[PDB]
Amino acid sequence: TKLDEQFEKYPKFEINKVATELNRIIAEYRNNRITVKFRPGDREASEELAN
Amino acid sequence: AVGYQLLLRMLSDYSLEPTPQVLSNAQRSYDALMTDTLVVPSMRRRGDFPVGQGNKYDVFTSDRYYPGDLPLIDGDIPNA
Repeated sequence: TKLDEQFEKYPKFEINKVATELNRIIAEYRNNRITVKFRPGDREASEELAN
Repeated sequence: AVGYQLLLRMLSDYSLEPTPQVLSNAQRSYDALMTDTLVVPSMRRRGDFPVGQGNKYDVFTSDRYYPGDLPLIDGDIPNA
């Protein structure tokens, strides 16, 4: 506001409380990473192919 | 209303004094005059008030908050 011929601004304090669960989920993923795995079939040579 | 106000304002010129009935009539006329011109202002929002998600605001515009802040008067004339 003008506030007696000035432009003092409103105080805007920030207390971030929504990042804790996001950090927990990210840590949960990074503790147990997953990747691609190839499964064999019912053949005489599928195991070596998968390996 | 105007006549009663003027009459009350110019009695001492002739060295006289009002009477209770004239005073009541003047008060009633003044109240009637003030009733017609009465306006009741309303309080607008601050300008740092969040607008709910139900208004479907956009990050494209500054509609995320109520307007009326008058910011960014920067330029020359330093020491500010």
